[PDB]
Amino acid sequence: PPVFTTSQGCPVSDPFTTQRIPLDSTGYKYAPPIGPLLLQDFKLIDTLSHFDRERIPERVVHAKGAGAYGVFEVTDDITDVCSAKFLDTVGKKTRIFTRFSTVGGEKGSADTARDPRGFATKFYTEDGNLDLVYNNTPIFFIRDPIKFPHFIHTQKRNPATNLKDPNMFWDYLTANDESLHQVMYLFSNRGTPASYRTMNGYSGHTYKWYNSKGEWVYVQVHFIANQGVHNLLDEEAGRLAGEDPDHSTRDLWEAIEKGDYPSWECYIQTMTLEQSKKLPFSVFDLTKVWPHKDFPLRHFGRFTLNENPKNYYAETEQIAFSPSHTVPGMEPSNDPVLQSRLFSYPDTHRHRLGPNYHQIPVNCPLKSGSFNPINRDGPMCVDGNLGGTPNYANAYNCPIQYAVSPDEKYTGEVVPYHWEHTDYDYFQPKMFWKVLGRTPGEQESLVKNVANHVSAADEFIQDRVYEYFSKAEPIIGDLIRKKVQELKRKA
Amino acid sequence: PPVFTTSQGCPVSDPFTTQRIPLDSTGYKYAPPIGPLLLQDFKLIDTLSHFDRERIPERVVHAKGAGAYGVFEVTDDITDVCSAKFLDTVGKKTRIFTRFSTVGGEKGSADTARDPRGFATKFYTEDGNLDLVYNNTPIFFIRDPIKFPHFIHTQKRNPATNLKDPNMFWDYLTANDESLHQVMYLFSNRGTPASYRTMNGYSGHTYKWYNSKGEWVYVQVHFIANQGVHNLLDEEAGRLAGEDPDHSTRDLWEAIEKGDYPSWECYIQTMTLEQSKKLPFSVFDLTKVWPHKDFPLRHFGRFTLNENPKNYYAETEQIAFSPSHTVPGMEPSNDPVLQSRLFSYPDTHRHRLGPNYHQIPVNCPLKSGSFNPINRDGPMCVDGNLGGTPNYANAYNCPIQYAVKPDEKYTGEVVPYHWEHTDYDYFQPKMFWKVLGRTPGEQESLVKNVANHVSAADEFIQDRVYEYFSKAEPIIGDLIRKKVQELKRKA
Amino acid sequence: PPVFTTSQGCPVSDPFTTQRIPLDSTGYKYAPPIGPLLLQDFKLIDTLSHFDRERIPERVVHAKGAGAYGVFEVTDDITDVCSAKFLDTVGKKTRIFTRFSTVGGEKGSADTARDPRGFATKFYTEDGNLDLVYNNTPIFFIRDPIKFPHFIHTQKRNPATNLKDPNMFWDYLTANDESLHQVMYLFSNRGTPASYRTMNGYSGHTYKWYNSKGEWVYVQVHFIANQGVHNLLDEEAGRLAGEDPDHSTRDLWEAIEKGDYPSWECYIQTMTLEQSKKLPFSVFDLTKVWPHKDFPLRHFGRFTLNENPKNYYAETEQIAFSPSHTVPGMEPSNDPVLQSRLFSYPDTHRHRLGPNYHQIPVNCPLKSGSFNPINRDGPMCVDGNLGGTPNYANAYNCPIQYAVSNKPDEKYTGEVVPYHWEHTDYDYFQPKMFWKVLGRTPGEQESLVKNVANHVSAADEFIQDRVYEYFSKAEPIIGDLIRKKVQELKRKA
Amino acid sequence: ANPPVFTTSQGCPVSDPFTTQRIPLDSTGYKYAPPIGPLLLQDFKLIDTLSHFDRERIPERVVHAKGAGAYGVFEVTDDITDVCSAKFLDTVGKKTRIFTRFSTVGGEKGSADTARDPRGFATKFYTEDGNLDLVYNNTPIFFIRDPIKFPHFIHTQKRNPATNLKDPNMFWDYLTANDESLHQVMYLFSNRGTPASYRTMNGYSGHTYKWYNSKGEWVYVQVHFIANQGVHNLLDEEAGRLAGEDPDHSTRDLWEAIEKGDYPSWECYIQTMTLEQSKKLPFSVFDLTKVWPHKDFPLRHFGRFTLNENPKNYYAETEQIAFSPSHTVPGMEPSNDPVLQSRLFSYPDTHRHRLGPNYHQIPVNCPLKSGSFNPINRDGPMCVDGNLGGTPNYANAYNCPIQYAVSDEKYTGEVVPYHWEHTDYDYFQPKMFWKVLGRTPGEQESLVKNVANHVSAADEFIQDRVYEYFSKAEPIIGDLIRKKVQELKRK
Ligand code: HEM
Repeated sequence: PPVFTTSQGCPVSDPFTTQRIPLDSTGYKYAPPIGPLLLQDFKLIDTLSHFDRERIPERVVHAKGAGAYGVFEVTDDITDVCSAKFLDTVGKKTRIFTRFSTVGGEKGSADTARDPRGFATKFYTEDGNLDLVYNNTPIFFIRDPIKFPHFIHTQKRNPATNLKDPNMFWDYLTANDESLHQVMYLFSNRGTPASYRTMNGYSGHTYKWYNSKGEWVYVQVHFIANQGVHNLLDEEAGRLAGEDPDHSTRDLWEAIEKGDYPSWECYIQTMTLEQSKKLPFSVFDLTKVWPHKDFPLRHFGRFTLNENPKNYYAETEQIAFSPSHTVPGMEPSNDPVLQSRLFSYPDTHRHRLGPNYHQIPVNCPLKSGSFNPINRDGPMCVDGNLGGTPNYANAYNCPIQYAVSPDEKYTGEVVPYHWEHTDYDYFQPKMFWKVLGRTPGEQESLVKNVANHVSAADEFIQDRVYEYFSKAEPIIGDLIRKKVQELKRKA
Repeated sequence: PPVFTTSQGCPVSDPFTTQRIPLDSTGYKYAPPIGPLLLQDFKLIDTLSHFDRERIPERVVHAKGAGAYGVFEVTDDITDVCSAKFLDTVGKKTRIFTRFSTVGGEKGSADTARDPRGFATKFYTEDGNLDLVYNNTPIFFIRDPIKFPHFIHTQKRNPATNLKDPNMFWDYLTANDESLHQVMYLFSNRGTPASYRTMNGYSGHTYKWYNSKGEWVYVQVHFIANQGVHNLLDEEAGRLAGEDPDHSTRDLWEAIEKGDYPSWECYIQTMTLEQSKKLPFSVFDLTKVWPHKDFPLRHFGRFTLNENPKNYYAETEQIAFSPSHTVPGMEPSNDPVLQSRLFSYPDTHRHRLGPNYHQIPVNCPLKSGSFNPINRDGPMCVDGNLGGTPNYANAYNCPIQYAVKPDEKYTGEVVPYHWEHTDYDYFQPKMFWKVLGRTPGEQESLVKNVANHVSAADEFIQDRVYEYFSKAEPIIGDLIRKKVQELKRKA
Repeated sequence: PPVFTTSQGCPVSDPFTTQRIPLDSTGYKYAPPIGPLLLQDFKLIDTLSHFDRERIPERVVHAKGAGAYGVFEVTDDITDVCSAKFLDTVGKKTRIFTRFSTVGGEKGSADTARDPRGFATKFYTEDGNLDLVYNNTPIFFIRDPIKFPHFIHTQKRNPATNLKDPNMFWDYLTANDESLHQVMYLFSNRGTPASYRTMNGYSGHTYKWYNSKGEWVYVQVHFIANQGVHNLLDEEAGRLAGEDPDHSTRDLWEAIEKGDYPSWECYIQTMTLEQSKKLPFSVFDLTKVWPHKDFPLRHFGRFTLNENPKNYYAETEQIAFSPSHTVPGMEPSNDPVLQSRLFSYPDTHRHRLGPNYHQIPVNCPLKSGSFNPINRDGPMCVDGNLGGTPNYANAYNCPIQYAVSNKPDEKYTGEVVPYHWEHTDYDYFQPKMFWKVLGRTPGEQESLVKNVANHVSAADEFIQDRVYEYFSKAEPIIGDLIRKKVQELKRKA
Repeated sequence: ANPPVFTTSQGCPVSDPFTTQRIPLDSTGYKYAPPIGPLLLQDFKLIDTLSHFDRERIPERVVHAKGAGAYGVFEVTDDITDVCSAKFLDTVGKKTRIFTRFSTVGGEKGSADTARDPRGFATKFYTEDGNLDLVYNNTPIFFIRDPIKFPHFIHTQKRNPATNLKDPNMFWDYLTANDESLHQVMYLFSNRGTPASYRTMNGYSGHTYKWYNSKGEWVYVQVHFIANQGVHNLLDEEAGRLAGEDPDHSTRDLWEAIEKGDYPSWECYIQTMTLEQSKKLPFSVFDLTKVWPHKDFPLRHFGRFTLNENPKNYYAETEQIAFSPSHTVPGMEPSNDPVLQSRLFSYPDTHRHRLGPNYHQIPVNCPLKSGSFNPINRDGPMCVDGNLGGTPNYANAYNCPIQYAVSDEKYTGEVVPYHWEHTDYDYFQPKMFWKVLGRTPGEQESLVKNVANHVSAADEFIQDRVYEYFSKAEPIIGDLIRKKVQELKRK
């Protein structure tokens, strides 16, 4: 056994006693020793005041989540595409942490609420930590970075009531066409995954990979579930929201405690700069996919999730990912949404966790060290602050090693831009309508789902939603209208 | 009509554009102007970095809640008991704010979860802000202050899984007998109110009120709903949690907008020092009630809630109550739980909100000013910091006016105490069993509710639970074991 | 009379009393009522716990400073150069706040320390707050943004000792040539001004100003003290440093309380894009000035400082400036140092003061309001959070106005390039000229030598040697004169 | 790997410490054409290093902001187990690792080491029974004996709320209105207010504490640490010149002495006093303005300590170290000294703000020699210690056996508000102090010289009050200060 102590190592005799000077007991039928509590009762203050400070801000988005440790293995040679050390040589293994999450829901909300799902993985490489911060859909609601807070605002609560507002929700989406593609995924049954074990991961954005000769290619990354894609119907997700809000969390934890380790197979699509020039859409458009016919998937690795964390708060809660955490061989593209993400994530980490959040164990570059003599001091500096090491570069008395050193071309002035709609923007949602209804029940599900949601909205706004979905296939607005009034008929 | 600006007031022409230098477009079939985002895009960084910082910590407890403004009225003369200015003269109106809450649930959790409910009221008087930080039960789970974090921890999530753990839950309560009284409430249908409009508020603790002669008396405050006490059945509460996790929030906001303003009538129980000496229990025991036959309720006022906040975060989320915020005429008793609360609430405020949280509007002493020249500086000092006023008392150049009988008596040494069980502790739980089953279904409900929750616990711990309830009435344990078996049979 | 209360408005009878239960007095020749302090003593805990939290971090740089309110007046029509609202019409007056500062010293350090001086002024205009964050020199130590923390670190304290380290100090400067120009200023007597009233302000950087047709010109801004430029000698500065560390602060506060209000006349230098293409140096180089011969100053305004703050902490300490706080008519240039500043200052403010620091009175846009429905919540939200105004643009139930929206601008060609400014022979030319400019005044040149010599005599020999080489890059005699005087200083031990 | 590789905070290798990414302006037409353009959001190296620079600073301590530290060894040299059961005092020859911080009081971070102030003398002992802080001053007494006066006192010692200048009016207005300061002020104005170095001053517990022997018999104590380097002071003039020449003089003195191996050391003594002996005294053991006379209570030698090791990083160790008088071990308790009593609360409270909620996880602050085990205290910001993984967060958890280490004054009356009231004896000891100086030539004139220079900047009316005040100790003093006040006014 060990000895129960205060935060400073002073042993404690009883966990439950507090100091008091008792009232005089003369006259009392019942006289337990009661009196005012004392400032000197250190055990009391020291435990209370720590209790008082247990909480940190939840993430602005993706607040609700579960995570696990595991292993990534390189299974094919792709060194002709990508020079990254963790991909160096076949059969090489890298430790990973993956956090799954919903989007809008706050910390106590339901695992089975309707949302995209977050799929973020930290790779502890010899070249630093690489964060693959992916969603469970290959596309997204926006392609203008600054629209994010607007969008996310209308996904959450009314500033006054603190209730979800169907009016906001649809006012935003219908006013911004480009959201159509992702909204259709959201209201399809894909919006309601059974478990994290049964969903895919997609980079969404295009990134840029470099081989060791300095030749680069556009890439899109797919992680595909060896457990297969299974989804829930609205009724079922709804019931589970009430019976078990932590369903997915529980699912993933138990799977792992049993030995039923879920795993994913990892592919990429690649494309050259010349190839990109001939497309009807931009590689920088987060609302688009690369058709599988024209750009096939190339296998490169897999990963398996096999180890639960030891304490949830310390690891799952405090872990911090950013797309700007990358390694040599992988750069980000000019996808403007991704570009802004490069700044946000570290910025928000500094607020949610604190200036030195990389010093928290899960966030440490465990496989490679770090040596950054220029970043010093700041709150809660626990890593030794490099002792006496000089804090500027080329110090006479500290020799440091630096690593060995066509691309895209730019023309024009500095220009303000908001992505402008063209005809092709409706084409990909059109095809997705066709992709559903290659399965019985899928099209009818979308309609029934969009309809239950939209029926609480005011009429003038329901109308705009019909118009909106009809931009994909005219039948959809009609079918949704037809279902909305069936629901109103009942009561 | 307003003009859309930066945080610094500079006007903005388009809310959606961001600055880039575009890629050369020779050869592209589709050529939108895309390029890397720039540091100089102030509108971009300004709105993102703020977005990155929207969240503050949720309250360690009572995180999930709803609030409203109202009016309190003095309806009878109680100046013989209490000298407080806001009870001065009959007919006197005081503006209030009330926040209702559940206890253990985090911010996205369900309104209709089984819990006590918080009932906290801020009174803006001529003598300062008075916080009556009440529960919807006249008792509580604990009477030793330092047990609170232990208790609350077992009420929440497992350190490793982040799941609720029925093992913890019952392992704590059964190990700590004194919880039995409150747990019987919690598992009665009273653990599940229909709305906040249909519940009572109770001071729980005993306070001390003083009249203008300096004569004091122990008090217990009752707030009784003019809307009557209505509860939900477990089946319903579980459904509501799934269909509408914001049921109680919506209920309150809608009532008020409709003009169905809820109200409560206010009563006190009073008791002299002499009287207290003759009781089989302590006035300082939070697990005890004052029987109504022995100490009758005296009406003194009513309050009505009639005004929704304008911004939920700014008012309802940022408001800070503390039992140590009192006025002349009301002091705290030696109730050691209450004692410890006097420290915690301001302590936690300084962490949740910030050192100067009393400068946030809802938290201001609106009716009376403040003038506290010793309290200066600190982060986010927004109230002017008293300009040039000297910052010590009896400064030569700053003249200040200050405000213009037998009390309790103490003897002995400083003594460490943990409240020790006596036979009477089980007596009041016994009576509550008799109080239930004066209504058909109440008793069977308690058993049903305790059995459903406990069936997921391991056998050895189910066993302790039976023991535990039987300490109130022997049939109860046996009835729970009966239903536990029945439920296990089906599965 | 006002009534002494707690933070919560409860009246307090005695400022000095604390609650206790007394020890039994029996047997005591002296028995004052003493006992353990109580948790329920709210007056105690409330005032102590606030006292516990009085401090916030100091600025990473320019920590030590003094501020005042004033008035800016447009005195000439420059609407042909700049469309900014506060420069609209002749005679227009704008409320300002200026904060003067030293660079490297911490909060307790001396006002008469050798350092550049900061000169930051916040203008409350009808189109938002404009910060003109200037120094007292038209140039600076660096022209590569990311070098700043390196440079600053070496100006400050050794990671182990917490002492200044003359080895670091010179190690950095000497390894980075471009600092020579500004280092010469620093060690001439201009690194030691007499007061803040007797120094000039310069934009340092090149900015871009736009008239209402959309025609833009590169600018450099000059604030010239009507009280003239007066400097101290080393020995005087050092003595004052021991006698009155707050010399400059006192001086400014007293001048204004007398009515001896200090003032500055404002000029600009302008230059067209076409003119810039012909120069031997870059408009984007913070280590260069624009010769007065070729680009003459144009007078446009004046400001006077005439009002002390009411509470120093609340106003001088908490005020936050940022070069990215600008108004229509004025944009930053591609000066990479300036560029990085655009990000830094608001970033640091969020740390030093907090997420919602603009809500602090001095930092508010007082003359124009603000309406930014996208920015909500965050810690210490005190401005009402816009009540129930929808928090997204083009909300169906919230009608909004935007400001009314061209000519040839700068043009860009190439790939994304990593660049660290590379030395050319012209970099030494302007330091060479500054040696000639000193020595048109007796004693100026010999001062720089003495000042560099006394500082560098605590450095190890091997590093002293690099310093002579360094100054000798401007004019050879300077190393030799410094080596000579360092050796004659060593002579005594 | 040696030489170390230069990386970002996340471990990614960097090629050049000084480069930043841009897209260059077109160079056609330029006589000089370096590649200049707008900086980019994607430049991680830039944002990463700037944003951390932006956050280097934390609040300085409210008082004692200017300091220097070193590590050393304390040795038990005598048997005092009849007085104190403290483990680190257990057996003769036992060595304990300590860290000591020396500081001035009111000065801020950039201020002079040789300013006139008391000097702090704080030492952390890492014992097997937890961390012990002996938070001492270089004088055996202090300015106040009423706790809540501290902020008033400290405010007037510092800067004017409007000017930010020191205000001699304030300074003395406070001191003269509060008589009990006279004793300490004499110390302060004697040459002892200006030590030559930290090596050449003593440390004194100031307060009375209570030590327990293993039988549980206690005794009041006072601790003295006496410099083996002797007590050497400076003259005001010297103190003022050094202030300009070398504001870091004491820091440099300490560092250099240690680096040379001229380790400074202190011998440790205690005075003891029984409860009964305390009853017969003309003053209280609880009065910090009082010393125990050496004739009646002789010093008993018990140990020594030596400071032999400079810190590796100043910020990480010296700056972030946190001491509190409430950090104690078994065998040592605090007394009822009300100033000490309030200090028990203050120091932890301030720590949580200066450093943060989990400051005890910072290395220098860890109980290094004893572990800790406090399963109740979890989560909270920058939680870096592993948060005890899966260990239950409540006591007497069915699934986690814990061990609890196994183990006077009397009180009578009501709760009473007290401000200590002046009696005739208060002036007596300052009177003795005047006699103690002037046993050495130049000491009495000095005090006079020093008080005069400081006071000659105050307004006349307040100078008068200062004369009266010193005269309360000995009438000549007032008149001698008035005398040298003019000798100065006439030079
Ligand atoms: C009511 C009276 C006092 C109060 C409320 C008080 C409070 C404080 C506070 C808030 C700090 C800053 C600590 C930190 O920021 O980590 C501090 C530091 C300090 N105090 Fe006091 N103090 C009082 C009197 C005293 C006395 C009587 C002594 C001498 C016995 C003393 C010695 C020190 C020392 C040496 C430090 C700095 C320790 C370090 O370097 O961390 N103080 N005190």
